[PDB]
Amino acid sequence: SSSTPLVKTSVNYSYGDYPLIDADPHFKRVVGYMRPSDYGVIGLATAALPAGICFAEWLDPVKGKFARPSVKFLRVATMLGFAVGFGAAYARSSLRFFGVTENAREYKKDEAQMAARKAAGLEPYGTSSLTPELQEIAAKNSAHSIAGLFIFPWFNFVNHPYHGREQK
Amino acid sequence: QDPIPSGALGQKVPHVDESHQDLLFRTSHMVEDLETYDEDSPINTSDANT
Amino acid sequence: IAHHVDKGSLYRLGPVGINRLLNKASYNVINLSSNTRSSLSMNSMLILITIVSLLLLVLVMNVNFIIVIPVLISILYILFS
Amino acid sequence: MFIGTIILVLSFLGFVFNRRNIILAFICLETMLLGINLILLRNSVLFDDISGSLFAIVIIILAGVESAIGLSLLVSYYRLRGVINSYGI
Amino acid sequence: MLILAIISLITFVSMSKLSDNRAIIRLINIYLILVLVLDSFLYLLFLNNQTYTVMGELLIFNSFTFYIDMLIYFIMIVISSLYGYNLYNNNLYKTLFEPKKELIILFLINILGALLIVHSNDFITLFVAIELQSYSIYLITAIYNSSYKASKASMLYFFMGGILSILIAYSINTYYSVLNSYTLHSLDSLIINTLDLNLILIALSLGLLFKIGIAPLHKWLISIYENTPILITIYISLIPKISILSYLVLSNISINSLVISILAILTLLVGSVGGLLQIKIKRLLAFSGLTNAGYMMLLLLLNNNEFSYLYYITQYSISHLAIFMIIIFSIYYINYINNQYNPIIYVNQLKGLIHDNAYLVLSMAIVVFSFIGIPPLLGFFGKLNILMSILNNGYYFISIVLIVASLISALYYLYLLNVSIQDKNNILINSNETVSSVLSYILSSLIILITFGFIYNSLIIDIFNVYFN
Amino acid sequence: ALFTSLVGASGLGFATKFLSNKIRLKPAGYYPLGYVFSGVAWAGLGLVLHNVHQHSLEVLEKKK
Amino acid sequence: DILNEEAKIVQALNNQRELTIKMHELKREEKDYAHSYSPLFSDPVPQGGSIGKAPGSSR
Amino acid sequence: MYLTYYFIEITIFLAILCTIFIISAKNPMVSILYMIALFVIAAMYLYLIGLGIFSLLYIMIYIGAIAVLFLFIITLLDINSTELSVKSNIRDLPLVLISLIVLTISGLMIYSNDSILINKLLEAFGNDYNTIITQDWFNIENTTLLTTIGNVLLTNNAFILLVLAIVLLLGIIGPISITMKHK
Ligand SMILES: CCCCC/C=C\C/C=C\CCCCCCCC(=O)O[C@H](COC(=O)CCCCCCCCCCCCCCC)COP(=O)([O-])OCC[N+](C)(C)C
Repeated sequence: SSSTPLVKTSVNYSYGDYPLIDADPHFKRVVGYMRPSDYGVIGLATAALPAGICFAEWLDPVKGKFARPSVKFLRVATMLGFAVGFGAAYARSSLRFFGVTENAREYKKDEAQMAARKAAGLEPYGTSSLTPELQEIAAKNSAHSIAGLFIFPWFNFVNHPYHGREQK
Repeated sequence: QDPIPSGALGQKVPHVDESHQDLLFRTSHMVEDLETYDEDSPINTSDANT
Repeated sequence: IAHHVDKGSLYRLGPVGINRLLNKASYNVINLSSNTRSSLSMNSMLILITIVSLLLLVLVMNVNFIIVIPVLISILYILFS
Repeated sequence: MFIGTIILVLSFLGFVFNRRNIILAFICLETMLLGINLILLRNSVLFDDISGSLFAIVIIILAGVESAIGLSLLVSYYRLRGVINSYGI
Repeated sequence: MLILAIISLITFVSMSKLSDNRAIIRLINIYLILVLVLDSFLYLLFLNNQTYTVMGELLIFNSFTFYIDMLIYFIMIVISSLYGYNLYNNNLYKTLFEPKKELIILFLINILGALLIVHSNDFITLFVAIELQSYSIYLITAIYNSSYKASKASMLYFFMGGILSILIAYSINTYYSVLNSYTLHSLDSLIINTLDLNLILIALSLGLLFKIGIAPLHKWLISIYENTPILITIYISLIPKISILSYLVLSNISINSLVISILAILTLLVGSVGGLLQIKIKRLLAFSGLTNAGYMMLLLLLNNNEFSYLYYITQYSISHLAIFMIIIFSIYYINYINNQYNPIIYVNQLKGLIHDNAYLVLSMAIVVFSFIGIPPLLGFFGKLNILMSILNNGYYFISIVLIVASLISALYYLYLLNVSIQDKNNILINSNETVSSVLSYILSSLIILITFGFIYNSLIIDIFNVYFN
Repeated sequence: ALFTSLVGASGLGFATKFLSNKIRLKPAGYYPLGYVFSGVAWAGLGLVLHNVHQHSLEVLEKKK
Repeated sequence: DILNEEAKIVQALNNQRELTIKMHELKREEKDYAHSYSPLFSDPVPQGGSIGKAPGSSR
Repeated sequence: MYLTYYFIEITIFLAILCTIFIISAKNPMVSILYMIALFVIAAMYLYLIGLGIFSLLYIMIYIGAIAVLFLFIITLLDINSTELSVKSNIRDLPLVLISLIVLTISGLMIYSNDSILINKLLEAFGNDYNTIITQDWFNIENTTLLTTIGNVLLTNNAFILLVLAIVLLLGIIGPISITMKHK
């Protein structure tokens, strides 16, 4: 009843040298488990786009004379820098769920939180407001969508049962 | 400033000067290449759509 | 030998006969689509033949292989000369 | 499959063998897409599925946006010239 | 993160003025650079040729596709670094090579259309993505509206692309009629024995292949390439070729194909002998596009063509890109300038270029020797690795005609040098203004890749071995 | 060795700056800090490709 | 002292030759459905289209 | 009651006739008028086969927008056009008489799976056999055709609708990319 998977799914099928937690992480989990070195990459990307434009016109100016670009482009550079920083942030932090990068301080937290909600009796992943067929379809859509970060952004907001874990 | 332009074989090719875009040279039937008279010269447009 | 062989006939199979061979064959594949300044109708009646000629060519092939080789040599003759 | 193949082949030869105007090219191109639809939709019916109808409802849209794009291309061609020629572009 | 760019910039370009277009293109260039720098750690996802099917049997993400997906952004940075940056700061160089308002939108819509084919699994993603990129070529061609040749070229390209789009849709519909599925892996090597599929799968191939310049229908593309302006045509010659060729090479639907082998031979013949007596430079250059896109149906005949293809595609894209940028540099030194959209038209016009500067002819010499496969250059190992696969899998007459085609082609590659190292009579003694710094650093880097890529050849083979096997 | 693999890519960078000066009809040393910029950039490319090859070798070692 | 420095190089080339023969055999080796396609969802089995579904359709 | 039998083969003959009147007409508007006739013969066939929904979608967009679009273009534009004269178009006849035969027979070849090349063609015509229609009582709600298209475009193929957004986006940007001449 609304949490039975009823499809067949690989179990602990690691994608790297490290054990996976999760086959698609929910978006709240990715924003939860990301390291401070990841917020680093967000900040370096918000800094690199306006400084990148001012540098790239220091090379060759647009009107022949070196003038600073307007604040109008520095705002859009800051926005798209947050965009690249968030793309790199989601991309790093969800490689850590796949077991393809170094997976030490998050396998412990995912022992901890899953065990801490097995004690409170509720579902291990959460009750969506979807019929289970829509959960299957909506997570065949969001499976492995982090490849293709170069084309389109797609995320997990669906909260479906299966994640490639041991039993459920 | 050369007397005979070559054409990647032993052939004579036309040295395209300003003098190839005339009303005489317009509508001479020929392949899409080895041909002069472009439709868009600053001398051929003659301030079109004025 | 220095004139009828060394400069005469070994340049016919060398850089003199092949210059004339490529001159003729290039001139024919250039002049494939010379006239008909209506280039849309000229290229559009060409797309039909090249899904008809291939389509008959394969029919001729899978009954006997040998009877497409002169067809292909004759297509090279009508194309390059 | 007869009506689709016939619209496709005859529309195709109506595209190929014109020399009179430019619009017969456009409308023969549009009826070729109709002829592809007439074959696809009957294969949807006879196999009992929507997925040929899925490709149908997508190619309706692509035929639409195709016409919108290509007639803006024609108005580009006509703005600079005076009159679209009989023999073609 | 293309669409994160496109949705943002379309609102950004809607409100900016006509003077702001250069700096808009500069912004998009730097954005693509940082998408390549900060997000290129996604190579780790595959380690043993691991392939993902994403959006539900709809897209297919593997590593061949990741490499093409990275290659297209790199060449787009080189293309967009042209429209962003002035060549010289003169009156002429502002009225030449002006970017339109909607041009930077249509590039990225085309890259969306080109990426959704190499990543494509379903036929409906194939059809929607060939349509997206075909529209974008219809409109990248026609955006210079006030040009007679460009409008005629866009109108020709429209109807020919329309016929080949309906031929592809007919093949897709027909494969659907004989088998219920749309995906290519419903084949899974048991169908093809017990099922006559050869005619469907070739007509699907030939539908895309004729869009690219397969040589019975080569005459229309050469006309479009010669008629567009000289900067639209570097993009619209690179992009559809590499996008669909990596499609047709990723999904080997025509093995042992006799139609493909004939048209491969016919391509290698008529390209190398068509470029021989030609006086226009974009022509010569487009038949060099044709023979090199006909070392492609060859690998398309093969099975397991992912070293030969990928190495030759990035070879060809760098070499292509570099020689167009060389003649874009060469237009300053020529004596006659016609036709504002297309300033150098004849290869007779770049005479005596060594007496103007020598290092641009040094650059031109290394690229033209890289096209003809000269062994210490990067363009050599491309033909070497085609031939280590052609002969590997039984194509012996194909190999002989490949060799003869390379030899006949070198005859019109070397015409560029025969013209460019000659006496001119009017040498330059002092130029007052100098060419833009970054836009010549890009060509210097693209040279030093060509002349020094055999250094890293061996690293690439080991990397390749890990990540595709 | 890592060090020669850095020095060679830095030499490729010095060649890029040199040839880019020589297309612009400048002298050899025109903006002599630009050699430092190109050397550091191409040396960083050598860092990247060196580390990718290291990790690829280790993945091959773990398959036995 | 030179025959040994040749035996080292010829071992270093026979190792590369065996490396190639392996990595050319590892390409043609057939691959699982879980490595080649979608890693999770390892079955090829559909259960496609379940709204008006009929009991007795499985086989 | 078997007057009501040949209804499909009738519309096939009418489509043949209607394309003959497409490609042989004097005015450029007479050709699009027979073209909207062709769309409505098609929509009659699509109702006839068992698809009532599509026929009305074809009326909505094919004698809907793109008709009005073509009629509109032919109004506010001048286009020279010659007539179908024998002195300019009889030269195409021996190619048409080959390509009709070859393209029709080959377009009827690939519906078959034998390997004889005469049993392939003769399976296209050798079908006069009446399918038997049983009643199964398994379906409970009237999920007709349009519901299932709205379920598959929106869940199973949401990406095709979402790339489709970019295509219609491009169909808006393109005519403004061309036909404006900003400033
Ligand atoms: C700090 C940046 C400053 C700004 C620079 C901006 C853009 C730089 C773009 C390109 C620079 C060249 C990098 C080449 C990477 C090749 C990766 C690869 O060999 O691919 C292999 C497979 O290839 C193939 O099948 C065959 C390709 C054959 C290439 C033929 C030409 C090569 C010769 C010159 C190229 C190498 C020159 C090195 C110069 C130091 C897959 O491995 P992979 O996908 O994991 O490698 C990417 C990992 N990554 C993203 C972290 C770098």
